[PDB]
Amino acid sequence: NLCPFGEVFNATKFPSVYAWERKKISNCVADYSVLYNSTFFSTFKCYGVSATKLNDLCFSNVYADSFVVKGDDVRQIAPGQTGVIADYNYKLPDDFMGCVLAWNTRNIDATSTGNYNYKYRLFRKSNLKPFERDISTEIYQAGSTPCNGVEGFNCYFPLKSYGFHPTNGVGYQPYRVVVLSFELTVCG
Amino acid sequence: TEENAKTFLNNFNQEAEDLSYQSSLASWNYNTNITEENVQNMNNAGDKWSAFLKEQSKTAQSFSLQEIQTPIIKRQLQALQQNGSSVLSEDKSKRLNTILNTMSTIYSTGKVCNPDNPQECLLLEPGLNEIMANSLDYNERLWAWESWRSEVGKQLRPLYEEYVVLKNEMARANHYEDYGDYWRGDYEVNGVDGYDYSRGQLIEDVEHTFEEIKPLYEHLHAYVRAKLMNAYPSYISPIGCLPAHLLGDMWGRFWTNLYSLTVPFGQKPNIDVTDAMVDQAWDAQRIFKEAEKFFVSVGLPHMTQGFWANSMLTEPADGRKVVCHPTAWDLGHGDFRIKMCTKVTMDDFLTAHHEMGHIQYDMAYAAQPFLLRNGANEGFHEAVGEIMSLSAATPKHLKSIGLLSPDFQEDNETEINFLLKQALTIVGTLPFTYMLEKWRWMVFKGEIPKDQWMKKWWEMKREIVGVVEPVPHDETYCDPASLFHVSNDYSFIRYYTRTLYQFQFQEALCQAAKHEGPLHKCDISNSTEAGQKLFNMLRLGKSEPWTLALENVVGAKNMNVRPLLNYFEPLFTWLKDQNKNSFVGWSTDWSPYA
Ligand SMILES: *[C@@H]1O[C@H](CO)[C@@H](O[C@@H]2O[C@H](CO)[C@@H](O[C@@H]3O[C@H](CO)[C@@H](O)[C@H](O)[C@@H]3O)[C@H](O)[C@H]2NC(C)=O)[C@H](O)[C@H]1NC(C)=O
Ligand SMILES: *[C@@H]1O[C@H](CO)[C@@H](O)[C@H](O)[C@H]1NC(C)=O
Ligand SMILES: [Cl-]
Ligand code: NA
Ligand SMILES: [Zn+2]
Repeated sequence: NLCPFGEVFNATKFPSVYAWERKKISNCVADYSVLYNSTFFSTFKCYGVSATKLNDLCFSNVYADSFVVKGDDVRQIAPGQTGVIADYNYKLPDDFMGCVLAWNTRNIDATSTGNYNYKYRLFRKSNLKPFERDISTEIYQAGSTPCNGVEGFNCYFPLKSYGFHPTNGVGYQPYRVVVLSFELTVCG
Repeated sequence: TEENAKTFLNNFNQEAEDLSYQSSLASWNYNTNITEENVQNMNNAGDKWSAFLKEQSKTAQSFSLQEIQTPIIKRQLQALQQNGSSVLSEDKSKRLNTILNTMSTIYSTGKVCNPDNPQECLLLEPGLNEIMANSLDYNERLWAWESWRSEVGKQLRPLYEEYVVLKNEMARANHYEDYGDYWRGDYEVNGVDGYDYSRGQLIEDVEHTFEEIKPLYEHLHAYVRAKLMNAYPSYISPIGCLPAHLLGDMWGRFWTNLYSLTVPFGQKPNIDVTDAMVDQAWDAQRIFKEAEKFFVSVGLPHMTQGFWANSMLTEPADGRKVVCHPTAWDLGHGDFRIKMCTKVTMDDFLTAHHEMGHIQYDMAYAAQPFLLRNGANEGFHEAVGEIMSLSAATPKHLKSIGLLSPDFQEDNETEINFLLKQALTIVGTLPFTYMLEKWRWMVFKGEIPKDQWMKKWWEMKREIVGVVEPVPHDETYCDPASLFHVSNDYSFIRYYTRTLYQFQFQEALCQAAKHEGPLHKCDISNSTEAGQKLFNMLRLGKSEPWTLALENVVGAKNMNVRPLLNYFEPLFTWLKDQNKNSFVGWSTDWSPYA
């Protein structure tokens, strides 16, 4: 059977980067022809494997990570980055083997009144381990005073909204990202 | 408490960028519409941005500036730590905002009527400004000059009196001498060894550089005066000051309109490509397409697609009221626009390079944090736009674009004609700018009492600018407030510093552009070295001190007047030869009514 790549790429709703979702790909044959012969993608950057030799290859299982970041934040979805998204939202291992795919979604993910649905984590104690996921909305304590539930001075909410307006620049427009991880069932 | 401040500054950058964008986009809909519904959205979104800035102002003042070690984080806290207009009471702030809005209104809504024809009533723009720029009748110009200062000037007199005392009450509460010291604080750098600059140092540097401008201006004043006597015989003394209503505009700020009366060699063809582009079928999009090509030739990036779609590059060609003042908008979020009712003229072609120069500055420092996305000082932004119009106005560039004929001979007289037109605009405004800001500095400092505001105003006009009033004014008039920048609460010393900056930039870029001829014939086109040399300062924004940003391009830690004199050096020697049988200088005692 064909692997359901349309359920992640052509998905209607895409998650925020802080709460990115993962989908495991088990016994099914892959079809990377769908991914390459399209001008729909903005990046399509592979690490550890090539964008062509993957057709005649087999893996134990494939993991697909999906989320949404701004244009300037796409650069952080790569091994060895230290931005806000890479450190507090989604980190890739140094020995990552896969491909990162992203495309512009200004017409569907940016509304005139401002789409504040897509969020990201701005404050967190220490950085995330590779493939770690944090959905805690606990008040970040930046000082020595206990926050005691309420925000205020030195106590900020960890999640902030992107705020995608359709008149923004390309560096501030919404981009849907799909990270395909390869682990060593799935063949071409 | 340094890491406690870094997280605080990040909660601001990711929250202010959204509120400023909503306020900027709201104010765009007003200058692009002009309705009552859109004027409220500008004020509604404006108070929310102000109220957010006030919360972050006081909550940033709890962070002791001395406790910060990393200096990039240091300058960001001082930017937020501003009480602003809120240090006044709720009644003082409403009255201060009431007079500031009332003054801007009477300036834009004030209209004078002709006593000879009472049905003919004209406001400043385009009514009175067209008279002061084209009319050759002494009484008609005297009427427009005096009616503007006797009608709308006297109404601003009681409002400007309270404006001085209320604005001083704000600055003195924020550890400043007066409101003039508050404006001079834009050039203050304090913390970096070898690049510091005090607020009092500005007064010393502006006056030191102005002494070297006196010789060039005195010869220009003597040359213009000789030509003006032929235009207004039996009205000007060959040894006295120039009447204020004969200078080319309402205030004498620019002598550009005197070119038809002061042209050195009128027989030579004028370089006005206005009719050329009209015949070549040029629209506003063609003007900006060529301006875009100019910045690409030096290595800078192109214009965003949102610029070519959301900007207002032409007249409101449908049903909407619009202010046509050319402005360059940096709304943030990568949204860069230009509002300009462009017409198929040469003056709009050069202005398109100026306004797009502002955008290239905004695009460069976009990677900097929010509080650092601005010019080095108040004069850096206008200087960047002016160096583009300097290169775009050279005959070498106009011929390469296609606006001048390829067989246009550039004689030594065509260059003196060009430099003279430049001097009427560039060097002609320097004594006016300095004298104006010097008068407000003294008023704010408390050196000019109220009972001699206008008396001391014209004593400086005669001595510094060399301009005498045509009719006597008591303290009931308020001629300085009759200018936009004075009655609309804007500092004016920025135009003096930007003038010296643009020629330091031009000389520095033309050296990187490997130019060899005169400085006024330089075009920094194709020069990736000059573009990289300029981009190295545009990317800095307000992170590095302006003394350091200026040094990254010109190699100097302070403003210098030598590049300004080198630009007009061929013209300065020509004026001395023309004034060999004329009187260079002016007597501060002659008046057209003694
Ligand atoms: C550096 O920037 C300048 C503009 O500031 C460029 O000069 C102009 O470049 C264009 C494009 O190559 C030339 O256009 C072509 O001109 C010929 C002759 O008129 C015409 O047959 C073509 O159809 C096209 O219009 C343009 O003439 C030229 N301006 C001149 C020579 O006055 C320059 O190319 C830039 N780059 C380089 C590598 O120099
Ligand atoms: C101007 O504003 C009115 C509401 O005040 C709106 O109906 C109209 O569409 C606006 N026009 C343009 C061109 O934005
Ligand atoms: Cl005046
Ligand atoms: Na005239
Ligand atoms: Zn400008």
